[PDB]
Amino acid sequence: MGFKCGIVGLPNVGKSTLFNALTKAGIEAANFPFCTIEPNTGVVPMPDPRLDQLAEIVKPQRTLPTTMEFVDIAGLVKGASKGEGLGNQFLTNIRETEAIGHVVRCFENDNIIAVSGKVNPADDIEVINTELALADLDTCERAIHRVQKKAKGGDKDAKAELAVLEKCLPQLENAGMLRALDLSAEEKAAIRYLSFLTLKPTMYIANVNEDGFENNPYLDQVREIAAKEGSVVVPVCAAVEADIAELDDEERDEFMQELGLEEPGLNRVIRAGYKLLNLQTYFTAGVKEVRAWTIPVGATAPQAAGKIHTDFEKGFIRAQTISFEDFITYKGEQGAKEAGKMRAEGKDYIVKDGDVMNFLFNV
Amino acid sequence: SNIIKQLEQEQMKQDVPSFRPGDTVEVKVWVVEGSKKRLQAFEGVVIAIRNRGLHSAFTVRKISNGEGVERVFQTHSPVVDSISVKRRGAVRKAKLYYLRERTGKAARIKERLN
Amino acid sequence: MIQEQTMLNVADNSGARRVMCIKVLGGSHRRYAGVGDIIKITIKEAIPRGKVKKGDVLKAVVVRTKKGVRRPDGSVIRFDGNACVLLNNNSEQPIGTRIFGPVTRELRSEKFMKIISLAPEVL
RNA sequence: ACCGAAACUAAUGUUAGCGGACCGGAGGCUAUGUUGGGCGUGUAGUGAGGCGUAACAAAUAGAGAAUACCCGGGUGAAGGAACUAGGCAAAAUGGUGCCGUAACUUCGGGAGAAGGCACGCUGAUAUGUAGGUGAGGUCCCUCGCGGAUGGAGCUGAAAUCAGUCGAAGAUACCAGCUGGCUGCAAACGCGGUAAGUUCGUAAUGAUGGCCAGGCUGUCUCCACCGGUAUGGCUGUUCGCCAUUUAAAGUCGAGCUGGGUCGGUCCUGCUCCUGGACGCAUCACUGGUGUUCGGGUUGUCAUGGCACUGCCCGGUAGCUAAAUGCGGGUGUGUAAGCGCAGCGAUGCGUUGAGCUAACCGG
Ligand SMILES: [Mg+2]
Ligand SMILES: [Mg+2]
Ligand SMILES: [Mg+2]
Ligand SMILES: [Mg+2]
Ligand SMILES: [Mg+2]
Ligand SMILES: [Mg+2]
Ligand SMILES: [Mg+2]
Ligand SMILES: [Mg+2]
Ligand SMILES: [Mg+2]
Ligand SMILES: [Mg+2]
Ligand SMILES: [Mg+2]
Ligand SMILES: [Mg+2]
Ligand SMILES: [Mg+2]
Ligand SMILES: [Mg+2]
Ligand SMILES: [Mg+2]
Ligand SMILES: [Mg+2]
Ligand SMILES: [Mg+2]
Ligand SMILES: [Mg+2]
Ligand SMILES: [Mg+2]
Ligand SMILES: [Mg+2]
Ligand SMILES: [Mg+2]
Ligand SMILES: [Mg+2]
Ligand SMILES: [Mg+2]
Ligand SMILES: [Mg+2]
Ligand SMILES: [Mg+2]
Ligand SMILES: [Mg+2]
Ligand SMILES: [Mg+2]
Ligand SMILES: [Mg+2]
Ligand SMILES: [Mg+2]
Ligand SMILES: [Mg+2]
Repeated sequence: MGFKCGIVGLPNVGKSTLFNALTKAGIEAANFPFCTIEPNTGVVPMPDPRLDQLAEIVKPQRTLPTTMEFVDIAGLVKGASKGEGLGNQFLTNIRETEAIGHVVRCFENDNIIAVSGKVNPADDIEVINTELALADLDTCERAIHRVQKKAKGGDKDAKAELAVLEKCLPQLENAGMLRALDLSAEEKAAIRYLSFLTLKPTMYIANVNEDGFENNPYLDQVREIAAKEGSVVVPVCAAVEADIAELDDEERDEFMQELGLEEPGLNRVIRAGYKLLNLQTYFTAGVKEVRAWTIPVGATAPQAAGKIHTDFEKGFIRAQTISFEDFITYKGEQGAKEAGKMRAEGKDYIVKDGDVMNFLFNV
Repeated sequence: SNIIKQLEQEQMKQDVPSFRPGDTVEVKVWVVEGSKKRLQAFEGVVIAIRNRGLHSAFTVRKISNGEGVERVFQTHSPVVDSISVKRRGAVRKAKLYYLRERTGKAARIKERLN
Repeated sequence: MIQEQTMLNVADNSGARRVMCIKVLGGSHRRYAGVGDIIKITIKEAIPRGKVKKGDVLKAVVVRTKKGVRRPDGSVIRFDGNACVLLNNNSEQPIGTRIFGPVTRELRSEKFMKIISLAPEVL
């Protein structure tokens, strides 16, 4: 399974070019095992300085970078959340994902014409959020119908579930977001399985002109809303990302130096989606390959190893986990052994980001 | 007094719609920021109406962002731009203060279908 | 209308869950604090891994009161509970990074424009 | 042993609580109630009663002989013990059923621990069920105040499902506050707070101390019917401490009674508008509003009574927390009639009826 952030948004905002250039960033699956490309399943790789910095010392034969997964949520009409077939399909396509990336056109363009005719991030954002809010209203009303009769039966767990649902309901009736509520961790636990749509974190993908990265009223409104909802933003230019997709390495370097961009905004979307879900990556060092491995934050060494192979979990005994600072500054594994910066990590320690590790199992 | 009646009458709004306790209403009020002036919408259940001519007021209760908010509008003040009844509720009290104890399911008000 | 010993819920993500007003700042014998007033608070309940600890003493700005605020036209806005936003004891800036629930325009002073910008809804 | 009818606290000068345990408790039988329409004999068990000379229930509702009906209280915005020696007093809890119940333990307890859910009415199951009672008739009979059968009639829970009304169904009265630590005494065995002057032993205690949840007019601060801190500790003055501030400068024929374990009395702040105090007012926001309207429990005859029975609202007035310096109002669709429904009830008439102190005549 992949940690997935569905790309949603209104039509004629520049999302099409955006995920086209995102797919163009994807690697050909002819060399990566188990990688199957559905036309809308966008599996994109990690431009990672850490892994090549490791490879500068470990010097592996190949490199296996980790990748994330994206869903293009295409096809949208107003009023879709009343249970229409296309509305159900849109809602289901969002449901199976883990986070939401909402795209907002933030650049003036008379050749890109919208249904409103007026460029306004606020009302477009409000429209799509109201759609998802009505969907979650339907889901939530079904939920209280299911749970109130159980809680009347004395079930304390269903009681707490009922309290959380009753606090959620007026937000959805008010077409409001569940992320705007002060919900504690156990309330999140209680209503995690209902998979509330507005509850998942969102990243505001603001499509803007090349020269409009600043001094932009549309960016101003997007930033304001993202601050209010505690969501993050990422400013991108469809033309710039499309060119980066259309250019090979040296001409891409030339173009990024032309525009004064230290690193492209597609990398920013990658990092936003990656860090939004509270997940990290560690590194395994080898002569065959140094591989970056993606786990949720807090997953143990046995659990991360089982994510590799179940024998590495069940038989796990100990791991030699090295912090990346002590790994780099002492120039590789042998320098680490000479400095003694290793960790004989057992099963209970929580994996930290980027730690160079070696896994020992017994099956 | 006739004097105060005349003074108040020449100030009263003419287009105040009919609404009753239990009605969900949306009250469009004026918010003045810097110099610009815009409409802000407060939609909620009318839980109380005070009828005193120019001094008529009504209380609207909503659950905004998981927090109960009651706003008491002065019916004839210019700050209240408009009132629109979005739903007619069927209650029997004149003052629905008991909704201050209600949450979600118990807070539904039957629709006055007539 | 908050006084000493009044227990307020917390309207930000700073980790405090309930705080108690131990002082109404800004005047000798000052009885009460309404919306927009700085109070001195102790923290009675906090989430275990929050930015603030149980028993810390710091400041807060009252943002919602049951007693409510009056508007120049005679309107009153009342909330179901008293809520405050925790403030750094010295800089008097918010300690949390998000604000929960509505606030009122009486906060719209240069002192608290951060809270206004982060608030879900300003009444 | 437990809860609860028939001298621990406070106020007043008995009342409300408390410990042990307009009044109208001032198997068979029977009294008696509800509903319907002495002698003789010698019975259940010497011996009630019955019989001779209608049934049922059984020694209004309720378990009941409780209870209700036949300065002293009420309410209170926001806060919620900041009061104080001390939560004193008040507020609160409060029933039944089911679920659930920790440490510890002398294995009984703790325990009603704590905590959670349901509760009205109507209909159906079932034209009144399970159960109780038990006529006639039938049969038997050592033949009677007998036995068996039989179920008429009477009484009758409790439960489920469905419906339905209110804000609220243990609706009134009645009716545990709960939890944590600890001293002492029963037999028995051998850190907390922002701030804190405060030999064991289960159970028990109107016992001493401390803490917490709830609750609250105890208090901020009471309302209605020139300036010159607040708190924790302590009896403290003081003092330290927490946090403020411009600053915290150097009286018991008024109250209390802690001391002497228990024990009679004006200016801040911001930029280049606030705090505190005082006066006035009620237009606004509200409180009160036992004189207005409504809901509802029990009972008695729409009304009385039950704290205004309990409540929900609320006019005027008063008021602070508020702000200056015929109609109207309130309540919320009366009654009656009609319709739907088996019925509770809903709907129409109908925003009806009623409407105090208000306004205009
Ligand atoms: Mg006894
Ligand atoms: Mg005595
Ligand atoms: Mg005396
Ligand atoms: Mg007595
Ligand atoms: Mg006893
Ligand atoms: Mg007793
Ligand atoms: Mg008799
Ligand atoms: Mg009596
Ligand atoms: Mg009282
Ligand atoms: Mg009060
Ligand atoms: Mg109150
Ligand atoms: Mg409280
Ligand atoms: Mg004290
Ligand atoms: Mg004191
Ligand atoms: Mg007492
Ligand atoms: Mg009492
Ligand atoms: Mg001692
Ligand atoms: Mg004793
Ligand atoms: Mg204390
Ligand atoms: Mg100490
Ligand atoms: Mg005083
Ligand atoms: Mg004394
Ligand atoms: Mg005296
Ligand atoms: Mg008046
Ligand atoms: Mg009032
Ligand atoms: Mg009253
Ligand atoms: Mg009488
Ligand atoms: Mg009376
Ligand atoms: Mg009487
Ligand atoms: Mg009537």
